[PDB]
Amino acid sequence: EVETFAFQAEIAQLMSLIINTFYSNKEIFLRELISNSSDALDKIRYESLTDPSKLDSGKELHINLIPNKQDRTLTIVDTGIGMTKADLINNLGTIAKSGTKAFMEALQAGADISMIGQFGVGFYSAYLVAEKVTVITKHNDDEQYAWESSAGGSFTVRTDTGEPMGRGTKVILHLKEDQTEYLEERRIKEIVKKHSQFIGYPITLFVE
Ligand SMILES: CN1CCc2c3c(n(-c4ccc(C(N)=O)cc4)c2C1)CC(C)(C)CC3=O
Repeated sequence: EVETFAFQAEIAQLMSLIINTFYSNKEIFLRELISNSSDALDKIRYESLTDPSKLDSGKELHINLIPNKQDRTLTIVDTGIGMTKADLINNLGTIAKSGTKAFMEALQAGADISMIGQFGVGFYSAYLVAEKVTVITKHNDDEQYAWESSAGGSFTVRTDTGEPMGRGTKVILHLKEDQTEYLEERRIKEIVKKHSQFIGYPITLFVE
């Protein structure tokens, strides 16, 4: 079964601002998603120091970037801590409400969209380049789920039927028609070098 939910009003407002504002510096979406992955990998790494069995679902801590021109998707995969159903429906949304209000206030005060990560809502920068975002995730304490939203004020959550991940998150960006530059190897390498050169986990850019 597919469950449909309404985003918190502030989040729906944040997504409309990201989709409708004229802002050419869209490339920052990739550093924001890699930062989310890096924070999830730091979390499972730290948890594993007091409970080694937390790595039974996979010892490798890494990030993969996978472009697919046929499907017009850019996927960011990590073997981080993952997210539970509670994280997907409620917990992260609650945390995001306070950051969204502060970010929207900073934008009115003169800040720019690139500062989104300082408010802990950088995941939503995915909507600068994607018309739809699908998030597949598996946390050690829960089942594999698929979250999805094309904005418009709602999102869906379902148990995932696809290939089992072990542990971690996959963020699938269904790119907008005019944002296919983010499927090009040289363009992705350039962005990772500029904004994500010191991430402490191997970043592998897959080729087509
Ligand atoms: C600090 N941020 C707060 C808000 C937030 C959100 C989402 N993440 C999020 C995205 C990816 C990962 C990851 N790669 O493990 C973790 C959290 C975050 C993190 C996704 C989500 C689909 C649950 C939506 C969301 O609000």
